[PDB]
Amino acid sequence: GSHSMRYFDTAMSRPGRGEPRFISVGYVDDTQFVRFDSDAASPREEPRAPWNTQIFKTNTQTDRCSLRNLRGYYNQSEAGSHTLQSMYGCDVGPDGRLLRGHNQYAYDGKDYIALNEDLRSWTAADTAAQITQRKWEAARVAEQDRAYLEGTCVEWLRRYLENGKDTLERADPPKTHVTHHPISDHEATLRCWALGFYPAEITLTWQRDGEDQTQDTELVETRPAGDRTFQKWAAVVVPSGEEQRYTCHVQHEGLPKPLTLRWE
Amino acid sequence: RAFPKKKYCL
Amino acid sequence: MIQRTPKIQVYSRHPAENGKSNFLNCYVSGFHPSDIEVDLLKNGERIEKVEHSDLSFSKDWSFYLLYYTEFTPTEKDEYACRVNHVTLSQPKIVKWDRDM
Repeated sequence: GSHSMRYFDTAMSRPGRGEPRFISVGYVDDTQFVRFDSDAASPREEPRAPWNTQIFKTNTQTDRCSLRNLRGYYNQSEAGSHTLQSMYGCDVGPDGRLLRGHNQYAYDGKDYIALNEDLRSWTAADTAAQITQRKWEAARVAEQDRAYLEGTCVEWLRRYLENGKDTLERADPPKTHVTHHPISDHEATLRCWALGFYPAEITLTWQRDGEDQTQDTELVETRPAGDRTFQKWAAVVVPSGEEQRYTCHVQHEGLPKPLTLRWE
Repeated sequence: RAFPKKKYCL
Repeated sequence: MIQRTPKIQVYSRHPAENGKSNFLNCYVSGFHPSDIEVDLLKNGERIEKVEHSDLSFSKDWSFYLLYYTEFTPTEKDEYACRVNHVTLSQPKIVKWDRDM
């Protein structure tokens, strides 16, 4: 299959409660492999999977610099707490070749700046991000980012996948069943369950007489079980007597072929 | 064995 | 700035069987900013030593966390999750229903 390595970094200011917290978590697909938390104090970066502290420590300081600068760019007071988030990493195909790289930032939950897919240019969301853009253009930051994403990222993803091949390259199919719950004399809920799957990407749909029921289906967010696997369900309300007109459809990478399920 | 990226100040 | 209210799901790791050890999960997702208070409750009372995942977020920048504890369901014990966030005027309680 295709795979991704991604770091998700959060920096959050807290005036009057010390310097901003910095946390960086690294994933291969839906598997965490590292955490660095400036508030831990426990041994610096913690492995999170069985398969450079200094860069993480310096990244803490850089993110605090960023937060200072952003407060200024938005004319904000020193009293409020603000959030800077970063995502970066690479996507590779089944042959290990680069599909694309990522390096983007959000401030207070809004997109701020992103490295374009070319790995050479920036997209800035507003006049504040244009300041960052100019600074980064002047210092040739995109060239450094491109070198990391095309080189280090892809190389280390390939090495991790090989070391961790029994887990990272194993897709676990969903276990599936349909439940039935009357709501009244006139109607009942059918709920299609998918349990125990990895990775998290899945498609679960209901059809009625072969027509998609997108508007009428309640689909819960895919959720972690805590054992590496994920869970999801999709529900529809159906007239009593008409249950056999409804089919649940499941697509997942660990399935030899897609499932069609009905009640009983 | 983690290799994070050097960040740059916004 | 933007605030987004948490979505909450309460559920078990494995399919529930009375008298058999399991994990009780409270998954909070879709929220911004990141400060959030989460308690797991057994018959109204806070469970101690609940663990949680490392803060992370989705590609839409909204945060998520999993809170979890060992538990052995019985027919008569009630379980729930209690969540507070800046977007909530009071704590929100979601009961564990083994059919969701």
